[PDB]
Amino acid sequence: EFQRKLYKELVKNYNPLERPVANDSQPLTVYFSLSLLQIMDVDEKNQVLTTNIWLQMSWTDHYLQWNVSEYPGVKTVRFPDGQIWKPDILLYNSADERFDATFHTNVLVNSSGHCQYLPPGIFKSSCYIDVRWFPFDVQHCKLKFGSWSYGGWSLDLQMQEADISGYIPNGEWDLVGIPGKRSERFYECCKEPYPDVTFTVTMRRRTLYYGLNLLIPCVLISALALLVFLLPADSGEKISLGITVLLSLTVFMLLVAEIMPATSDSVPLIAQYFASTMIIVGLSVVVTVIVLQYHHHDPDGGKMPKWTRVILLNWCAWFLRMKPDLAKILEEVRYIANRFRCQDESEAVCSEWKFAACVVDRLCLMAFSVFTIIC
Amino acid sequence: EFQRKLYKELVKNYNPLERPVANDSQPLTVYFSLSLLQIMDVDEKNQVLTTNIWLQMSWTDHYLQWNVSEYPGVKTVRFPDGQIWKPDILLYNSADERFDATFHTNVLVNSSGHCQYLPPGIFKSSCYIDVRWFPFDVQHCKLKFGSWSYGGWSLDLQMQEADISGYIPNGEWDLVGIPGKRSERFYECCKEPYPDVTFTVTMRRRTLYYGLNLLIPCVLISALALLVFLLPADSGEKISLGITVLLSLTVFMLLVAEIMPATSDSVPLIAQYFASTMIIVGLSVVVTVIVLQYHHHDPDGGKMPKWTRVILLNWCAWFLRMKPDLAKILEEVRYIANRFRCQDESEAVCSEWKFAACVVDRLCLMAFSVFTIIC
Amino acid sequence: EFQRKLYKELVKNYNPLERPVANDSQPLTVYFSLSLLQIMDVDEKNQVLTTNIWLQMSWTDHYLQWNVSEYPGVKTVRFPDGQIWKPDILLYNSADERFDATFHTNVLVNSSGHCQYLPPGIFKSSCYIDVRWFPFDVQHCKLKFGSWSYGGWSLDLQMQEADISGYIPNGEWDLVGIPGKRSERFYECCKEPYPDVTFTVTMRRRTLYYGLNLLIPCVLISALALLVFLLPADSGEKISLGITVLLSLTVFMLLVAEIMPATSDSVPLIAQYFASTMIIVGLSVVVTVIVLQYHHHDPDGGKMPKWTRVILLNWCAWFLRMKPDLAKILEEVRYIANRFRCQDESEAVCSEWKFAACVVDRLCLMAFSVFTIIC
Amino acid sequence: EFQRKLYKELVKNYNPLERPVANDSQPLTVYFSLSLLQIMDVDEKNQVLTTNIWLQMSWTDHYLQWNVSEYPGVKTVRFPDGQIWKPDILLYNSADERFDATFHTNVLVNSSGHCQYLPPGIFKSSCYIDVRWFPFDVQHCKLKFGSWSYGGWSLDLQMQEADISGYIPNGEWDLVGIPGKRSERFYECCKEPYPDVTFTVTMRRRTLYYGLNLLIPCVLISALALLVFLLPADSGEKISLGITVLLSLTVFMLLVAEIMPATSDSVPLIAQYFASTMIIVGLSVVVTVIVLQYHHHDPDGGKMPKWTRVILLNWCAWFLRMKPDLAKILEEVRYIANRFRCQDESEAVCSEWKFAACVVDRLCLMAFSVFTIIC
Amino acid sequence: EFQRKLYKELVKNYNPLERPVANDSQPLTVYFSLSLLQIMDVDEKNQVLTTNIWLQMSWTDHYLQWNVSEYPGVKTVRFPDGQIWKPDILLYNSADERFDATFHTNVLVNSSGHCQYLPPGIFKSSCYIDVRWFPFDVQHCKLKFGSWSYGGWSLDLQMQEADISGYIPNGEWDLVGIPGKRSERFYECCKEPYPDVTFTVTMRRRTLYYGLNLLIPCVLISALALLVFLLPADSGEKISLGITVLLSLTVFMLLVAEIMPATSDSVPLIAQYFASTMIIVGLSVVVTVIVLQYHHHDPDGGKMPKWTRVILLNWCAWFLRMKPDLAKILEEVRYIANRFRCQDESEAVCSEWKFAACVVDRLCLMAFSVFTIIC
Ligand SMILES: CCCCCCCC/C=C\CCCCCCCC(=O)O[C@@H](COC(=O)CCCCCCCCCCCCCCC)COP(=O)([O-])OCC[N+](C)(C)C
Ligand SMILES: CCCCCCCC/C=C\CCCCCCCC(=O)O[C@@H](COC(=O)CCCCCCCCCCCCCCC)COP(=O)([O-])OCC[N+](C)(C)C
Ligand SMILES: CCCCCCCC/C=C\CCCCCCCC(=O)O[C@@H](COC(=O)CCCCCCCCCCCCCCC)COP(=O)([O-])OCC[N+](C)(C)C
Ligand SMILES: Clc1ccc([C@H]2C[C@@H]3CC[C@H]2N3)cn1
Repeated sequence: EFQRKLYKELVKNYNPLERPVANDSQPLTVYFSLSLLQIMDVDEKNQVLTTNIWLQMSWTDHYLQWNVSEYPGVKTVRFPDGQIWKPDILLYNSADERFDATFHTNVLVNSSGHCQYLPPGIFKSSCYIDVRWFPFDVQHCKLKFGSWSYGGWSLDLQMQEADISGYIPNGEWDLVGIPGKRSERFYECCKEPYPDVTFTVTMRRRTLYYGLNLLIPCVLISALALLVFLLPADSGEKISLGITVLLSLTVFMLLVAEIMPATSDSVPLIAQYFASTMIIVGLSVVVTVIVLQYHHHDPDGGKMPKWTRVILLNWCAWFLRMKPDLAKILEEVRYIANRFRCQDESEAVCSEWKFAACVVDRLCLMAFSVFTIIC
Repeated sequence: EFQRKLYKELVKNYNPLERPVANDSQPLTVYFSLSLLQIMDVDEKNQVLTTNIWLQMSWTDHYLQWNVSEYPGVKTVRFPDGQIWKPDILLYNSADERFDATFHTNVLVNSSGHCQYLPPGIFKSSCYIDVRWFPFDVQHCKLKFGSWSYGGWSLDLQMQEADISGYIPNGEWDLVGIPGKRSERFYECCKEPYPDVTFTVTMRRRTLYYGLNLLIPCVLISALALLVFLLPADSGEKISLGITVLLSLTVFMLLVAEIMPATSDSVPLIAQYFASTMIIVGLSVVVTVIVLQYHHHDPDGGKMPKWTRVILLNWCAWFLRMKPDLAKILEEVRYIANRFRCQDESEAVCSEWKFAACVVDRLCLMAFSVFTIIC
Repeated sequence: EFQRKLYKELVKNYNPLERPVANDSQPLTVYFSLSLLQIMDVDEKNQVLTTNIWLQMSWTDHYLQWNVSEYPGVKTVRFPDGQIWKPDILLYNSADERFDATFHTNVLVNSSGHCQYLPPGIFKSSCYIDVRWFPFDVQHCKLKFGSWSYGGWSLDLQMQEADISGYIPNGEWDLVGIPGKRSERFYECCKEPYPDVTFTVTMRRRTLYYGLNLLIPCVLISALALLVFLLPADSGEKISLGITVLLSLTVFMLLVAEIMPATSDSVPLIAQYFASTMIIVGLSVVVTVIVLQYHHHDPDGGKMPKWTRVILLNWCAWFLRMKPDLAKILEEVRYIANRFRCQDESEAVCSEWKFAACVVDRLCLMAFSVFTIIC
Repeated sequence: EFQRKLYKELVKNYNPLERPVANDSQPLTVYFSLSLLQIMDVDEKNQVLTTNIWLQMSWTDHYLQWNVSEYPGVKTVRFPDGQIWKPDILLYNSADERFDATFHTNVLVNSSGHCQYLPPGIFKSSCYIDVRWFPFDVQHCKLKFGSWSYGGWSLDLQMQEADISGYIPNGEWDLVGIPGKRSERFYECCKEPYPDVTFTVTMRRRTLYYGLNLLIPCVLISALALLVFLLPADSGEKISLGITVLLSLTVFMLLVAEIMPATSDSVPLIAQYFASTMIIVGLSVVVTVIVLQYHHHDPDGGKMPKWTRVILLNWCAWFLRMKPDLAKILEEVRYIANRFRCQDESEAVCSEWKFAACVVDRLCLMAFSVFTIIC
Repeated sequence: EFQRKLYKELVKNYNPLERPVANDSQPLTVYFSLSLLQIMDVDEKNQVLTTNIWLQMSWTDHYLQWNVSEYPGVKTVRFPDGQIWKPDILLYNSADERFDATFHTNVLVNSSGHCQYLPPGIFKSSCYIDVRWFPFDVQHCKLKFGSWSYGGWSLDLQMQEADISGYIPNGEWDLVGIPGKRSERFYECCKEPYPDVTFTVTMRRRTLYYGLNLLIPCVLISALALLVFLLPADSGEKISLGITVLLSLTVFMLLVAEIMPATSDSVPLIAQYFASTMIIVGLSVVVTVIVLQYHHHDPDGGKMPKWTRVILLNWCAWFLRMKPDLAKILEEVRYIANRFRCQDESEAVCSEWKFAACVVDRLCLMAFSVFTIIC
């Protein structure tokens, strides 16, 4: 009875076009805040933050006022989109194909004219995502809100601290905080300044999954590439091991090409580890080729340079703690004996080249080890 | 004739803004339930439950009442969106880009004013999906509904048991149950409390497909990695087998990277099996390198430590139940004979190193076997 | 002139809320059919059938009647959405995020009041897709239509045979038929029953592409895995061949993981062939390891069990149709001669182990062959 | 002043429901054409053509006429959706989830009543895409337009040649032409016939990218598979080369599985080349196994069939232009000498088997070469 | 008070259909510019530029004028969509499924009637993307705006320089500039010309990420393929190395198939490097097969052509700075001695073929090196 009467009286001559101030020369104060409910998604490749947010807007409407003695029990009223003046506050840096993602709900007005408006929405905002320090990276995503067509002379936007009481923690992003800052800006469009409120959502990535999926595979690849230096050359498998470890690395590069977020803005420090490991694997293949040249050296070819015969077989080697008819028959047997004694000599020469390969092989083992550590 | 007359009389002075109570100071009771029809999708990566649901809302409208003797045959009427007051009940934890997924249908009103409203819809809700015990995991997805702008003083939400009579079983998720609980909450926005009804959909994953696609490949990989310990060293293929099994493991890691749902919140126990198998494969490659060092040992290098000559060739070995001119011609032949007798000695020394490799090879076979069992 | 006059007269006092019957106590008959134009997509993973359909609804409207002598030439009229009463017939088992996919068109009404309404639309419906017999699988997808808010007492839904004259054959699904069945159901919501019409679209998959992309690769993999039993052991490549065939199998498992539709409801019989082939490949690798143990057996180790010396070298082998100073010099030469005669003996022992490997190798060839056939 | 007056006079009693003809018994002529601006996408897998098109509709409206002496300067007027009668022309074979993709713009009307209406839109149409001759394939995609609810007695659709002056060439599809044909069809719905205009867009694929990404890899794979026949058997790598070439082929099959469009309707002739190359690779692996059996033949096993000793070592070989105490000491030395003379004989027998392998190896080289050519 | 009065007076007799000019014969000038805020995405495969833009339109409305002495404090007013005449300026080359992506906001009008309208929007435009010089490629994407239904006689479009003060730099595309050009075009539709304003957005790709992900892998592949020429032939692994490097190349071709943008219009010069590297790898495999034929040559087969014995062993080799009873016993020993002396001769012949392989091996090393440089 009284709710009906009030609803009929309130709209008499009301104009949703009119900014509802008593004095036209004065600006209308609008308090703007928001409630952060959940960080739905952080799109690194598209540079888009998705959030579930309840916007909070409050203003006084001069015309929507009533004495609650003449309408007993009617302490508030509600108006849908289009029947009440509302601030046209938009998210400036929206990434939504519709640009305005707010779901339009009721404005709640009490008897002194105070208008409350809390539209929810899944908001997409354009956020510059810096993955230089990925996975230990902190992102500052700005949410810039402001009246689109009401400037500072007409709509005095004011900020209130963002609400996080209802926040639901994300399983990948730790909410550091959501500070806000009201600014008064000028635009080439207009001589009048347009205030805005910007909420910076500071997020801290929880790195566990990434440290478990991206870093241990590099240690296992590097380790399996460094086992080539322990594999004997007689096996005939050093190249198989090293080249197959590199093929596995390439497959893991496909995986990394998917798991790791790339935005092309910088060079994630983490990727200097992927590079260190690809270079250690390729250089262990190059050094396995050098060791194989040493091991398979031709005994009838060149002679081992005295230079290397002392650099490796002596110095490095020590540092590694490594160590008539009767006469006709005589000529026939002597040939055989000397043939034997000559292949034996060639086998000894071969044994030094085979030994040098072992020494070079272990030196590379230790050298490659320390290099991994520092990197 | 009477349907027309009733439809004309009912809207006379009706106001869809008015909460349709007789006494304004009193709250309006709204019974809220839902019918679960189908669980369409459980998005683990986006943390979104998709369901086909029929919402059920019922209230009494004081103005929509008629005597069915003055309108014979007209026992009910129907009103579309915008011509009747309706509760503004939303899904709070919506993940829909539109936020309100309900398809708006007719409100059915009978002659005493009872309003029934069963809007259908494909509802997306944000659900925390815990895959710690995947594939034997149970998910509790909350559906929180409540009036957006009507608080507890105006709209007394009441719950009724959810309907599952029409449910269609999912081929991947067993519906344990959908209990509900009405709560009365406070929000920083407002001093008035806002009741809500929350339906918790408890689902139990049917693990067959996952146990068939993800677990047997790990047993086949582990088994093929443990066949390296039975492959003879003379073959010259132990490294080829082990390293290729690891390459196949990496490809299977791509597959697992797709089939398995990862949400980065925890560490699926199942993944401790993927880790156990990758470690068994890498350690069988390391132990194959050690066996190859033993087998390919240089007979003219070091001597087999008595320590190991007893630890392996004796103890482990037993535990495994393993086992003038004429004189010038004489000198020539003696050299040849002694050369033979010296290579033979070196061949025997080599045979112990080749034997030790076999013993170490089988010990690793049994050791690796028991390790798999416990893990 | 007459079209204008008729359009003005027809809407005078018309109410799109009124079910357009003359007697209010009687139900309104609505004939419902559809024209199937094209089966756009069969989503096995999401369990969604997409179709292009023209719905067909016909009823009589008591008020939309005119004498075509007073409006010469005006034999029909057309009304858009919102200006005429229309049945609210929805697809119950919709999978569309909007839930109602019908494109709203004109209702065509002739002079006796007969209303025709053929809205087109791209309809998504939830269909249980059973791939047990994939690719020779037949799917029965239900399309359940019914009035949402008009029960059997108000709207007497009646069915007419579906139209397929305009159907455009799909390149992957053969339309067996689209039978319909009108049912009268009860729901927990309501004591009144709600009739519905359900069209079951029966589809038969055209299996060519699948038989060409999924089955021949398994025959080629199995064949290349069985060529290991013909490869000699001296080559030193049996393991390379078998393990690389298994790696190729894993890559083909990625392909199958994409081409093959999996819905987790059952276990496609076809997949018992994928399992048979993976098991034949892994068991040919295990049997190649056994053959290699036989071939590389140590002549100074154990002795070939008489048991196997008769089981293989005799029985299986036959079944396969397989087959002073002078004296000092004497001692020196005798040693050499006996050394030769002793390695020769050891070479013969080795030749039986090498022979046994060949016999086991071919037995496995034939055994593995018959196993493939039956599977 | 005059524009305002005309706009007020024109809508007086206007009815957007009225087909705007002077005589009601007569049909209204509507000229229909379109401007093709760009072929946006040809979806082979979903069988959907996407185009940017400007529809062109023209008709005369009897009521929208004015004398341009009483409204000086006002030579045309414009009306938005809903304030003027418009033809309800739809794309019958739409693949758009909304079914009507036209963006609704102004109708331009001049002083004699001629209505022009050029709505733009991104149109999705269902097109049967035949990839039998891919990449040299020509597609005929139909665009069927017609009035949905106005039959031939009410709306006389007429065609005009499609406009391509503004067309922007596609980088993948050459526009052969867009002929049109007006048809008068009957439907089971209705006894009245419904005319339609169908524009067939004929496209010719520009095959460069496909010939560069899909065909050369098959020539390189086939060539690398045929280098196995030139690799010596002593290398011990023929199987490694052939089986790894097949593994690379499988990876390339993944690539082809993505680049190549498959619609399951036919069997792209191009794919007979993919099959020819997979079969040449598998058969070169089979023939490498046969060559290896020849090369590794056991000298103490069977004897080379005279049959093959003449077929290969002679005929094919020629066609390829290929080619007391003292006595005790005597017995000891004679044994050694005869042992030598016996292994030598066995080495010669081995050399024929090794020679035969070379002859078979080259015959397969030439045979496989000619086979590639014809295929 | 005055805002209300003005809003009531301004709409009295206003007609949003009327182009708001004082003289009807004259055209209305509309200034059109835009503010570029962010280049959201450059879709090379779909040929679509996505941008966040604020359109800027300004015109004078003759009717929306008031004296600001009779409405003190009211210096501007605002009108939403549908209550004021607005230019119907569309993006001609839109790629949006809705075709008009502009979010409709208020028109701001001051007291002399000047209308300002700055609708924001996420605009999709069809842009021809030329990747011939990728990654050092510059794209010119046109944005063609114009009145759809107002020709040059009614709406005199005029251009103003685009605004970039608010631009936010993209992490992948450097904004060179956004020049504009107003054109007056004719269309087959209409005899009247339709002016348009086209803004060409010139972008310069920042190539770092691409040079790091696509080019270094080709240098590492080419280098690992050229290490086969340093690997000794005795290792028995040249083919394993080369063929596995090619397999890794194929995997990298999958990666390139994803990272690299292909539009099929041209042939990216960069891809001539991918071709150079695939050809160097395949030709090093072919030359490794030739070297293996040389190394494994049969000493009892043909003789080394004098031609090659001088071309390689001399010329190239030098350029590379590379280098009774008693008598019966005599016959027995002589045989053995001569057998030895004959295998030795055959070993020397083999050593020249093994030497020639080394010379050919290094020549190919240097030849392949210079070829890489030039390419
Ligand atoms: C730490 C190593 C370098 C690392 C950095 C990479 C640098 C380049 C890589 C490897 C370089 C390795 C050194 C060269 C090989 C040694 C050959 C030699 O000693 O003599 C040979 C010279 O043969 C040549 O011409 C060698 C120089 C050509 C190298 C070209 C690089 C190709 C690999 C690219 C791979 C890039 C790496 C991939 C990265 C992921 C022959 O001579 P000799 O017969 O031995 O001499 C005795 C003869 N005498 C008795 C008659 C006197
Ligand atoms: C052109 C070839 C066929 C091509 C078409 C494919 C057909 C099938 C493929 C290959 C067949 C190749 C011919 C058989 C091998 C020769 C063996 C032989 O000669 O004798 C052996 C017989 O051993 C057998 O039992 C051979 C028959 C079994 C073949 C089963 C096919 C498995 C491979 C599936 C791969 C499928 C292909 C993959 C396609 C991508 C043993 O006898 P022997 O000791 O040599 O004889 C002398 C002994 N004597 C002195 C006591 C008398
Ligand atoms: C620079 C090389 C070419 C490069 C371009 C590619 C061209 C083609 C590739 C390679 C060609 C390499 C040359 C041929 C091999 C040498 C054989 C030879 O000398 O004699 C053999 C002839 O055997 C033949 O029939 C050889 C010709 C067939 C080649 C077919 C190409 C297959 C590979 C496709 C791969 C494509 C490449 C892949 C590209 C990524 C046998 O004769 P001989 O016993 O040695 O002679 C002495 C006997 N005598 C004593 C009785 C007199
Ligand atoms: Cl007002 C109203 C809405 C929906 C219904 C339900 C009864 C049948 C089954 C679902 C729906 N149609 C009943 N009444």
